[PDB]
Amino acid sequence: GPHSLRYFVTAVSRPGLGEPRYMEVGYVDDTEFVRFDSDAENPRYEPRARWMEQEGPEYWERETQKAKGNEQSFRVDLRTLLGYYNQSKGGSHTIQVISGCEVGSDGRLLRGYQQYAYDGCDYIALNEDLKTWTAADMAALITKHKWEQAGEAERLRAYLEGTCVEWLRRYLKNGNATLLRTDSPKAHVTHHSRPEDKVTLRCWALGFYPADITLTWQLNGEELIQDMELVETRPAGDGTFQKWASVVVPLGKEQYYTCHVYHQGLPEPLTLRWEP
Amino acid sequence: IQKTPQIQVYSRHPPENGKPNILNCYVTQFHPPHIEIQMLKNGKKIPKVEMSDMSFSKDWSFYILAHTEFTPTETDTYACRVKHDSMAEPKTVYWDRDM
Amino acid sequence: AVYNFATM
Repeated sequence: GPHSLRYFVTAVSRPGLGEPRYMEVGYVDDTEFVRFDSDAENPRYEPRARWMEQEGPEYWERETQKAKGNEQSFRVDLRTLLGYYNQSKGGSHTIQVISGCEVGSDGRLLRGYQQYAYDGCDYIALNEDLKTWTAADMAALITKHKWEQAGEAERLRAYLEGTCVEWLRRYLKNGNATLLRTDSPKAHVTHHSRPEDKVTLRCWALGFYPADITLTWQLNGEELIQDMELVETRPAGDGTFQKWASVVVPLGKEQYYTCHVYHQGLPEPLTLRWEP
Repeated sequence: IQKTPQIQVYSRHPPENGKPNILNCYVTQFHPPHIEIQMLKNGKKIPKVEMSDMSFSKDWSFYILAHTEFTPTETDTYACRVKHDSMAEPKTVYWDRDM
Repeated sequence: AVYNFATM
């Protein structure tokens, strides 16, 4: 299947408390693999996945220098945007960027992206053509115009089509035992009493990779998507994921409800019920 | 804009007393990004806590995982306490082994 | 792997 390289970047000002906090967190698919954090004791890019041990010192030096340069750019940006929006120096503000690319199973580019937010709202984004920008407001229109005059989209496109895909391919090769693995969900159902002669049934799916999964509850062959509570699929601390989904049903009738689990590591989807 | 964190506490494996496991506190859907997240064992801060899996959703809200190796015992209670500007007081979510 | 970002 397809694969992605994504960097989540955050710059947050702290007026009165020194320089902004600056972080870059890199993912291949759903797995964290590198990080830079300006608040660390000795700020440098660090491996976050075991297979990144395969890069030499020159990798960590270059990425570190690039991160430190980016940190300085974002510091400047925070001050620039205060001017664009006519805001005071006393308040904290946040810039966010998601930057990366996706390739097909053949390693060829499917999609590139670069999206910016300010204080949690859309600011500017590269369009899917990899040639033009969309600006969400008049401040971002200033940025768009600078980037047009500097040829920024062409520089960015060269990264997305070149560097980004080439490094993604390399990370997938080096990390193949981790990244191309499948860990099958293990499921179970729990049962909780309620007032009013009703009962919560909760279907759990544990230990799975990759993160994409579907959990449904059925009564008499029909999915109950409207009545279900669930959590977003969530990391479990060791590179796997988990999820649950619950439904509220009449006491005495729990035998008629079935949880269904669909995942890459389940040749046939799991069907299960509460086990008294 | 301001979004209140959702706080979820859970173990990697179904808990068995005496068996090593991982405890997680996933703090999600929040803005602004400044936040304090502490994991607690019997009301005391757990020292070795790893922060990981920082990301944002499509609406730019922040997500982050705190986690720690642990070996549950039947008497031990675990919790996650979070301070954020969206909340007047710190919010604590307790690990519910039977969830 | 990471891009060198432009100022805004």
